[PDB]
Amino acid sequence: RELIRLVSSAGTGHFYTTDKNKRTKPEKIEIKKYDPVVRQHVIYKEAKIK
Amino acid sequence: PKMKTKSGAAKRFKKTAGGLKHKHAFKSHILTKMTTKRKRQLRGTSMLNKSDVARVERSLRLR
Amino acid sequence: TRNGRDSESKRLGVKLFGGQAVKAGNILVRLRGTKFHAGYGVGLGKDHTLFAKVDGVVKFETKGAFGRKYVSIVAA
Amino acid sequence: RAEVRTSELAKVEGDVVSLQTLKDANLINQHVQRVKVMLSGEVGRAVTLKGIAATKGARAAIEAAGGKFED
RNA sequence: GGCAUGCUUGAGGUUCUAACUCUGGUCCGUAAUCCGGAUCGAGGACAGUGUAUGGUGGGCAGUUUGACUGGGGCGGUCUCCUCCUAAAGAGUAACGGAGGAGUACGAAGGUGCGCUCAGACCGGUCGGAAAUCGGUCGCAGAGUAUAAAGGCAAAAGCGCGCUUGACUGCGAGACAGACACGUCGAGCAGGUACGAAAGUAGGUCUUAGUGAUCCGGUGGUUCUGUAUGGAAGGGCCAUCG
RNA sequence: AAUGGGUCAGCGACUUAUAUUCAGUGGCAAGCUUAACCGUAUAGGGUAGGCGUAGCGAAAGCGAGUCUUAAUAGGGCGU
Repeated sequence: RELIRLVSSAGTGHFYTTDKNKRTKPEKIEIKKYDPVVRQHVIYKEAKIK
Repeated sequence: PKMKTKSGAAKRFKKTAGGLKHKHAFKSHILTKMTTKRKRQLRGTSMLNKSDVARVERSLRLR
Repeated sequence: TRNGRDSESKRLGVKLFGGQAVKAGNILVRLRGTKFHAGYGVGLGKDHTLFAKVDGVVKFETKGAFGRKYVSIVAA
Repeated sequence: RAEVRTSELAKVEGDVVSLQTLKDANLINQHVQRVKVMLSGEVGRAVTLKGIAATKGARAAIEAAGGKFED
């Protein structure tokens, strides 16, 4: 369960942080979650915390 | 003035007219575990407990 | 081969007995999975912690088929 | 920084509350530049504040009680 | 490509004497051969000595090397979870009896709609004590991601369709508690997913799955920014060892 | 059947200084007080400085309120 970052779609540097078992599923996820700057839901994506 | 305060407790304890403020602990460097209910309830700036007052007010040279 | 290692005793129980007066957040029963079920005006939180919502007097009544224990709060 | 209560404006003499006029009546301090005035009681006499900047509730008292707020 | 020769410069090789060197010879100071000075003889840009840096270095020095313990040494144990000891509220010891954790999951989460177990038995092609199918009897004796305890028909168990509420700002009240940490949470405002609509959703049947401060690293941030205008460096918020 | 003391007479152990907190008793009182140093010097001058009369905030800042926040809602601290 390596840990990953989920950078927002819009311009803001707001992100979420979670973990993902890299070994079983290699591809990235596109979860739609809330954004505290634009005050509405957008979709997120990334990995690679550093 | 022959009464030197400690330098550490003057940097963790600001003094207001309703006690001594201090920041909460445990919030650094492993944070992807904890549930928000626990993150937003450690974000404020509390005031100090009564058992701890007369311990710190000797470290800070108030006595 | 060697066996010490107990745990640290969670302080379970039943607070607020038969004729008490309550508020809106009182807890009334820690629990370990439904010795007592949610009666009339109580909550049943996450780990089966009961709690009040309205004000009055605890009851502790047995009702229904299956004979289950219903903690209700009566406006009396 | 320092600040002056509204009640202490009747403690200078000459009715011109300058920056130096608060120093010689030792009401404030030496080496203090920027001064406010906040609401803490009635003033008592008509004085002309200048160089110092009162709050909102203080200037509603001084302008009514005969004072004049200029710079 | 190279042609040439230059201009500079490194690295190597040989040679030369004028620097430095001589615990060489003979004059002089001197009645002394320490020390100088004069001249020949040898070595010669080496040796040697400053300063910056690698290596070796108990030659030498300052120091560290835990506790519980039916004496202490050997062995075993230092944190978290469930049961028993525990005397029908909580709590409660022993090198007292028994066991487990240092994680998994993008669906094993949300929600709407549906549906029931193991076993017994008799019938049935190559299985055959036992696979699949049909049937009666069942009345939780199954199941529960993971130990045991307490639970589970609005099933907390099983299947299918859409999805992201594994949300942000909070939080009256309480339970526990030396303190630091801890647990439950109605309701309000933002913006959402199901459902015809009431309504349900702030992770998983619950309880283990973890480590303060200081450091430093990375994203947002005018809040500061040592004459002034900027920057560096701070600060706050988010997150990593 | 643990320690100490052969008896007498002399000496022999909670002090001082500078800062600060709480009580007792006093002075002036929204104000109280001066340190060095001057001085016919225990008087007098000297109010620089300190504590108070207003807080909340990490800070700029705003002020009987202010901080968090999209907040004008709640809540913390304060009157």
